[PDB]
Amino acid sequence: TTTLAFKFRHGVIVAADSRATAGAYIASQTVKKVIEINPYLLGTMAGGAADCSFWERLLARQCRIYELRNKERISVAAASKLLANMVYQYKGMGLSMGTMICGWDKRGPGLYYVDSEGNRISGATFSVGSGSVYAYGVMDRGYSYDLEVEQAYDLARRAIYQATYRDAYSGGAVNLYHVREDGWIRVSSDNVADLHEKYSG
Amino acid sequence: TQNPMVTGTSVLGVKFEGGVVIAADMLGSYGSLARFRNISRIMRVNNSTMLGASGDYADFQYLKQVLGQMVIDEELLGDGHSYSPRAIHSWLTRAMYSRRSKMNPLWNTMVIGGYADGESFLGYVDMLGVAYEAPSLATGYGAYLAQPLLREVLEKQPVLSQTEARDLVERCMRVLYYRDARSYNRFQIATVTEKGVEIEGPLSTETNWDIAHMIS
Amino acid sequence: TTIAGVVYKDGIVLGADTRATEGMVVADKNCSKIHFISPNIYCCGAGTAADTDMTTQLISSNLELHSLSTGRLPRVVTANRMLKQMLFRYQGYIGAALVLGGVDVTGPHLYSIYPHGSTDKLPYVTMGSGSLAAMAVFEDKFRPDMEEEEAKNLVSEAIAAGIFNDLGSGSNIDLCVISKNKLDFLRPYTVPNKKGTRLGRYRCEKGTTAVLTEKITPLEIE
Amino acid sequence: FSPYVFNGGTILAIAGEDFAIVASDTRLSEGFSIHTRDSPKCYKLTDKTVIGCSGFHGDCLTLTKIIEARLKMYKHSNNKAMTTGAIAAMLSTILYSRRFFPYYVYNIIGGLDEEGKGAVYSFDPVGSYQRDSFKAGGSASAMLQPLLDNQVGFKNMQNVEHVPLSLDRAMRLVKDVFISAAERDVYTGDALRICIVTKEGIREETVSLRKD
Amino acid sequence: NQYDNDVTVWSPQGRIHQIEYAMEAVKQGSATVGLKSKTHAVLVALKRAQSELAAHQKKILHVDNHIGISIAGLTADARLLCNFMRQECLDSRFVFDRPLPVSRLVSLIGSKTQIPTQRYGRRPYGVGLLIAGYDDMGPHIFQTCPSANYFDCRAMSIGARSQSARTYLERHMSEFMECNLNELVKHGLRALRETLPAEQDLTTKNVSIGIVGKDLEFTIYDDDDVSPFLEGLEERP
Amino acid sequence: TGYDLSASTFSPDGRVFQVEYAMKAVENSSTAIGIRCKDGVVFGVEKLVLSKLYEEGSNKRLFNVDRHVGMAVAGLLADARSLADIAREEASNFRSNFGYNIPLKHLADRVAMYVHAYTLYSAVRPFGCSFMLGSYSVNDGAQLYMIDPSGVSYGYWGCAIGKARQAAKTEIEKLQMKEMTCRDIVKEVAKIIYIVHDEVKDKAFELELSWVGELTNGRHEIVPKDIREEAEKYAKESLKE
Amino acid sequence: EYDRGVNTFSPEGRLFQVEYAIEAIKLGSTAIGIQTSEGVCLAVEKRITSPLMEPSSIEKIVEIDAHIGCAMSGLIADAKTLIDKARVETQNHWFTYNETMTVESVTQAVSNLALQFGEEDADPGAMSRPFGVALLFGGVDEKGPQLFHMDPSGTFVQCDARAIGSASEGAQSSLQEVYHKSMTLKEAIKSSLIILKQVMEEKLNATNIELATVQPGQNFHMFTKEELEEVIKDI
Amino acid sequence: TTIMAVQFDGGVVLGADSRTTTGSYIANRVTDKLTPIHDRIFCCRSGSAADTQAVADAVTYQLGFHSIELNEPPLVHTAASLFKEMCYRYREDLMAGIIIAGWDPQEGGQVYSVPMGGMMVRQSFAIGGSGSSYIYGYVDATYREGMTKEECLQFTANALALAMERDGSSGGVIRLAAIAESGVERQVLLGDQIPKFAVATL
Amino acid sequence: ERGYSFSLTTFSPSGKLVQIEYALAAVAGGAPSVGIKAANGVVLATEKKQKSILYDERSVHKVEPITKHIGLVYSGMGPDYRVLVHRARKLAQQYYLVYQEPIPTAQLVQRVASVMQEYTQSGGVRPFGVSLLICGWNEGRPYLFQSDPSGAYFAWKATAMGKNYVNGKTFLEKRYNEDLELEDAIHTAILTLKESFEGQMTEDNIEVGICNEAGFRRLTPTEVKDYLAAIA
Ligand SMILES: O=C(NC1CCCC1)[C@@H]1CCCCOc2cccc(c2)C[C@H](N2CCCC2=O)C(=O)N[C@@H](CCN2CCOCC2)C(=O)N1
Repeated sequence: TTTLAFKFRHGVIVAADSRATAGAYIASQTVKKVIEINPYLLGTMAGGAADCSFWERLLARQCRIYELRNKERISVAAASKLLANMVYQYKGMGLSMGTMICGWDKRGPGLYYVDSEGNRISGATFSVGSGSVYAYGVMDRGYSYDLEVEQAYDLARRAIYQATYRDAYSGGAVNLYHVREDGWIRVSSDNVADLHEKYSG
Repeated sequence: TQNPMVTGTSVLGVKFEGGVVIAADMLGSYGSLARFRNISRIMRVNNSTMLGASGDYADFQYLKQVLGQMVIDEELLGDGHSYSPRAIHSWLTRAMYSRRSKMNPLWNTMVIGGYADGESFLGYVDMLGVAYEAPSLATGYGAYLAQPLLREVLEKQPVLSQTEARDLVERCMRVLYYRDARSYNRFQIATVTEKGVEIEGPLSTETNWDIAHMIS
Repeated sequence: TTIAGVVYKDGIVLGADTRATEGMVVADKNCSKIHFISPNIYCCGAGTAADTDMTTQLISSNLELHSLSTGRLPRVVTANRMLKQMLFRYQGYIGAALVLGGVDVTGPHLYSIYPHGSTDKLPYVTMGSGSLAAMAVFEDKFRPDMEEEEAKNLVSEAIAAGIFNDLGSGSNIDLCVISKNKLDFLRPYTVPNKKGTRLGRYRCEKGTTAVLTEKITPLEIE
Repeated sequence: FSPYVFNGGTILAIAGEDFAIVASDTRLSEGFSIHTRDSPKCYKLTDKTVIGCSGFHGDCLTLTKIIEARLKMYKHSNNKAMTTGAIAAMLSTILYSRRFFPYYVYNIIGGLDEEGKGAVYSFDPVGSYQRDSFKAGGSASAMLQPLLDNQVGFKNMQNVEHVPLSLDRAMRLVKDVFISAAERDVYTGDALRICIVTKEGIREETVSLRKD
Repeated sequence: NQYDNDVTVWSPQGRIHQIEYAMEAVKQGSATVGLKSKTHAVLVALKRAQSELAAHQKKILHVDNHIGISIAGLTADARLLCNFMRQECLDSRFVFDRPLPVSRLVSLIGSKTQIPTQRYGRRPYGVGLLIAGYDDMGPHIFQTCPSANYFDCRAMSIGARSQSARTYLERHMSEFMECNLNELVKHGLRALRETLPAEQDLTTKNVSIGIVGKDLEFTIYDDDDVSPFLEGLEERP
Repeated sequence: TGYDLSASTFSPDGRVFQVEYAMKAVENSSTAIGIRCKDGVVFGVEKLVLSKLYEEGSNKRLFNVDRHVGMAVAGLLADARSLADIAREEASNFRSNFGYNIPLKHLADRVAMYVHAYTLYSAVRPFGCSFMLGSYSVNDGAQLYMIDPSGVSYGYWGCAIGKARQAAKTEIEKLQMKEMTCRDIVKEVAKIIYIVHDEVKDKAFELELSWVGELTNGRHEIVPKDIREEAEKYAKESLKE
Repeated sequence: EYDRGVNTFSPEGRLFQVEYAIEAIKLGSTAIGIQTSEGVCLAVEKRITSPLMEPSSIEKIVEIDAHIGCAMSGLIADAKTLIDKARVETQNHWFTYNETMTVESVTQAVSNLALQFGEEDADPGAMSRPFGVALLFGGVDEKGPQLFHMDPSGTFVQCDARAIGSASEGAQSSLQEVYHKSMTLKEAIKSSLIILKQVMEEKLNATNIELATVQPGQNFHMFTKEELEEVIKDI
Repeated sequence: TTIMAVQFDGGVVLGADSRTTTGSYIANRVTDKLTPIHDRIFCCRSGSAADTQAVADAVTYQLGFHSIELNEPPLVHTAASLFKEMCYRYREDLMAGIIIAGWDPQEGGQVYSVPMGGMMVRQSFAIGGSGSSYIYGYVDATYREGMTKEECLQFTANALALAMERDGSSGGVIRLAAIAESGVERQVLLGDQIPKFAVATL
Repeated sequence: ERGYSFSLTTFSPSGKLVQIEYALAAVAGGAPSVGIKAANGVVLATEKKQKSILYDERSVHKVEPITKHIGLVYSGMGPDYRVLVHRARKLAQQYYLVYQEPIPTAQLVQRVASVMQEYTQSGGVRPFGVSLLICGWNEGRPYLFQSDPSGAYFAWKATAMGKNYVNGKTFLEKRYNEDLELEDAIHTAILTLKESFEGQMTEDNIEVGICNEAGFRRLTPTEVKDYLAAIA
């Protein structure tokens, strides 16, 4: 798995690969690793597929309840804190989750990394999963806060592509989302075979 | 039960036209020691259902107690409903699975024979809650030594007569005596027919040792 | 540790050494191992010292309540039953090995009680790391219905065997003589060992120790 | 004491435009012995939904009973039968409820969605699940899946007209892949139970496989 | 008075007034009839509408494939009891893989509803039940009461003005065993109609039916699904 | 006058009026009789049929509480069924703990103490039922016990509970049951039930018969249908003449 | 008074506390729900008690879920627990089954709490008395638009048009006089506002009433002051 | 430890050695392993001393209360059932092999084995403890039906003597108890009263 | 059943806990008891009249030891007193188990009074219908305390309880003297009992206990006989 996210002038970019494995066997190439919590709030999944899916679904339920009770969408920070407190109860029991919570709230774009080990940190760029080091290299060399939207799309696509090239446990298709002030949009889904064709002549 | 203490060896079962037959030797072994040589490992559950058990004998006695009390409780109501062999098999499957899930299993493999509504029932339940039905069954070493003979015969002859099934189980018990070091040449044969459940007591197989002279 | 007890013609004699160690270093030279249970019942303790102390204190207090309510002298069998049922409840995790001895309306009684809650009723018993040597003395010399002085000498010889042959036992010999008409708590009964005389003088004269700071706080007296 | 044992079993599901096939082998094994040759791994849940379960047979039995009970309770409380997607979501929650003492079961649900199109949901033991056009699970899944990728998904094939999968071709493919699996996976064999879900209902078919 | 407020107070006459008041709760409800033949068990419930714009309250509920019930009295207590019955049937199918026999379910209901009639601060369940079931002994109609007593009936009617229905059923019960399903339902409908006032009449809106049988899982007919059964019904006297 | 509202309150005369009121509930019920003979115990019940709508055998007042123990009840039927469940649990638990059939006297004592526990508190009310327990065993003979709402348990040779207990007792006292068999006693029980039945007030009734004895090999069971038909014929013939 | 327990039946077979709680309903502000083919319309008189009060703080219509709204009448503070239970119910249903709960199921789950009160054999957290509020659940599920009425007794029923609260008698009579099954959502909104204007005491204006709708297309929608003004102008 | 019980017409004969060891140290050489549970019901204990003492005391209490309640002498089978329930319920925590032998008026003299694990079986004769392994053959060869009480006492004494000669964990004196309708007669064989079998020489 | 959770002792409009006053009425109707604190000990005496000669007067004692150094007596209801004696012995043993020292008399009195107070506020119980005189010896000093049904306790030099206790207190005021020794205190206590005694006093009609350095002990009938012969 390789997921990445970064804030820039025009919002938040979120990209992921689509491969899921069981041991060395490739269980799937079409897994959706970007959870749509609400129209302004996205979660990403890395690690145990069942753990991430279940706990981010629980997060979506709690966020909806919060909105119903308080007549306002939950903030990104509050949502990530909810998730972190939920998973802290099971520390050391074997939960495997590395999640990015990405949204746009009253404070602007928000990007938090939350994992089952207990970390919860805000940041401008993150990458999670077995292929995250490879993606970090490319994203760091290409990242500026003032990227144009299409430049940002290209950066995310290329970072995920390189990660799938080097990491045995990443592959399938790059799924790309853009969180803006008026909610996120699914940008695209490009198979890495097509990208390999595009990035090599 | 984490550690079985006194245990019973294979239990055999065979369906036949109009009933079911089950066989079990009368031995409780304490490790290698043939400690208790006159114990019954077959129980009549009710007029249509019988049960034979291998594995820990104290667990079998407990299960026999609980099943006997259940059958008594049902008979008290006198409402014209009685547990079928299938219902008892399902109940035992649930009991075994529940105990396994608590990591406190009942260390038994059970063969449930029965005859209700003009149909034979032969069910298997092991200590993990694995259960199924089959024309013939054998627990423990029987699974390796008896089941092939039963299944050869039934594959070539799906429906047996009571006499044929009885001869078959006798042959299987003789093989188990020859080759299972925890076996004993004293066994019971329980038969369930429309007439009910009949447990025939201490039987022995005739053995042959001519190959002992075939030593060079 | 060596503790022992015997039944003699008219009562019980209990005995103990007075050494307590931590590892292979003597912590207490004058440990008292014979514990009051009731005026007619005593208990020597080996094993974990805190466990022995607490268990015997608890049973002594419970027996005191029982005697207050009944208005009768407690029975040794009651003490044994309470101790053994508690120890069994704790499945041997209370490391108390005990020699319980007393005289009640039914005569003298001696029990050995083991940490797991098993008990034995016997005319003589030994316990502790020095138990085997004391038991050798008993097997060699015990006779039924000894007189008080013979029993005292026998128990003393047994404890001495433990003292001189077991590294875990040492120092003094304490005895407790129980009869229907008396209780003699003899502490110490014998002192076989003594520190040698100090040949030299190592007296630190005043001013020998250098001092950085000093503070004298006067205390108001009545 | 181990609370688990592997009893074999290979299951397969294929979603069509207006059908879903769920197939399984009927062998029940343990260690190197065969408990029985007549233990199909498919269970009808509703007129539109079938489930295939393989793995630890004790867990398979218990889980299927729990699912049946949940379906009946849903029908009682909501006055309608559960859809295939609702069943998949519910099953995910049931499996995760044992996240720290898992059901050792691989599940594939094959049915019709509310639009009448074939839907296949694939599950892992702790409840991770996704919708697929086709999926294999159990002992021979690694043998079955690549051939389905090639023949249903047309992967790695050029100059091939991607054409919708007809029921007849799907049946032939199911039978052929199970025949190939029976040759190489010791656990797979003795018979092939196929359940075809259409709006007409659930039809059942059985095909012999080799017995060694 | 001092004897008519708690279930734990015996009156000097040997009665428990709170239980009788719960009986009244049942007697207020809308009529429902149950009857059976050698092969079928039928419940027919007259449903009330609180207002001309409101739907009629459902009176027949599912319990299991082989068991349905008709309720009369407090509907929340009815739902409590129905949920308990459903869980009992589910437990039976889970443990023994067989349908719970109807009589055993009724016995369990009896125990459950008797418990509160003896404990301080508790109240009786304020609902009467007609239970239609089919099992190995054939079809069954049972009647359960707030007193926790239950009865095994050839036919029964409970609810307001149910005495007229009981009169009809007593008159005609000789014919029920050898009735086909259609005639059985028609007899049930005539009995239920006897409870109606002159102005009111049975329609497809205020009638619900429930049928269970050997080859027929418990099915509830409402609205136009009732028209086939009402079509052959004659005109009341 | 305020003293009769809770079982935890003595009246100034030392009576517990709630128990007496429960006993009145028992007294307003149709009668049941048990008779102990040399060979076993026979129970008869005058089950009043309150409408022809009820299936024959509805609201049975004879129960099997154990293979060897039968129970006949009078009073609040729901309370009686609760006590029958208690008795069954007691017998099953006794078999589980001690490994043999519960003696009838011990079972009666246990159930009587359960009944008594409900006579001491404001939290609960006394049971509104009286009942008889009958058993027969080779080792113990035939045993017949009766328990009432106060929890008092006594062994009897002949017992009647219900609204016609005194007349039924007068009739039972005419039999020399100590030297009779169950076969004659069933006829006598049917006759007594028919005699004490009030034909005007009580309308119609079913006769419920059960027994436990040597002829049943110690198992309590309903009397066979032919035996009951003979017994009812005898009772009607005795009435008519 | 305390002469009786909360679970005491009257000689007429009714629980005293439930009947008293219904009497309490009859003191609430009037609410009206109308169910049509195009959706459900809920309306409720706000009953402003002082010009210093802020009308926007009077919440008589609340969103249970995107497709379910609830109007309430009676002791409004009691309604909060029921509303929260309904919201948690719909979200639990979505979490488990990945689908939207039907209006009838939500109403049933709420009604299951009505009689869950008592004193003895009750753990802490147990309710001591019934809820003194009546609810109109309006929503849109696969079965179209649905209007349900629940009262303190736990009885719930589907309704085409229902009035609850103090003036529910005249409101119900007028609703019967005006309702037909083919009426449009605009027609229903106008009729409900006319009935409210009739039964209210203060002059009906855009601040002293609440109006929401649920439609198959749009989610639960609360009318703004300008939409309310437009509807009121044509009355 | 070696424990034995044998049924004879009208009663039972129980026997035990008297050795209690901790490792290879003999903590008690005159142990009494035959415990009266009731007037005519005894148990022979083998295994952990603490466990068998606790279980026998609990059973003694339960059985005495039961007998008082029923007003009748307890059945040997009832005592065996109580022992079985305790030994099965706590089989993971107890190390106790019990032989329950006694007389009651209903079934005469009875012997029941309750070995480790908590099963229960009636037997014509039972042996147990570490030393019983060494006498199985002997008992199987020497036992015969219809033995009188005197013959059963001699048989038990011989069997225990052999076990004691071979088993390091057995020894001391032989405690015997005969139980019949008339009551319990206890005796101790020690020293030269213990049956002797010569050690083969050359 | 489970017990009632509401208090049966509540405040009246006048500010009185009337159940406590009624328990005190029960105390005032009890058999007379007397305590005298001497320079070197304490004497507790109490009338022990049996209803008939059939009563085995030496089977139940009114003067009870709590610990080697603490004894007590009561006026009021006997069974309540047995409850409090059992509680006091338990409390003393718990103190000894924690501190390995005999509980001081004041500490024992405070703990017992705490229990008695608890029975004036807890749900579904009445107060104890007894007043206690607790005598003790510690720190080389004698202690005499009284503890009431309300849970209030007082330290006394001499006091009387039970029937006719006001006259007894006046008599003790006249006779008492701080300097008198233990034997003179015993004589004075017996004389105080004589004032309110019906019929002739014997060693079997009254019970006496004494606490001093040696400890608390109930006097024997022979010792009481000697003291009575001296009193005449
Ligand atoms: O790719 C994956 N994560 C990416 C995809 C989504 C988010 C990122 C993981 C990668 C494996 C590491 C996770 O560690 C586990 C933690 C808990 C439980 C299990 C595994 C169970 C099981 N285990 C456990 C070890 C052996 C085995 O096989 C297993 O690996 N399950 C697959 C399920 C994924 N698919 C199947 C269902 O259908 C949809 C997709 C799975 O979790 N993969």
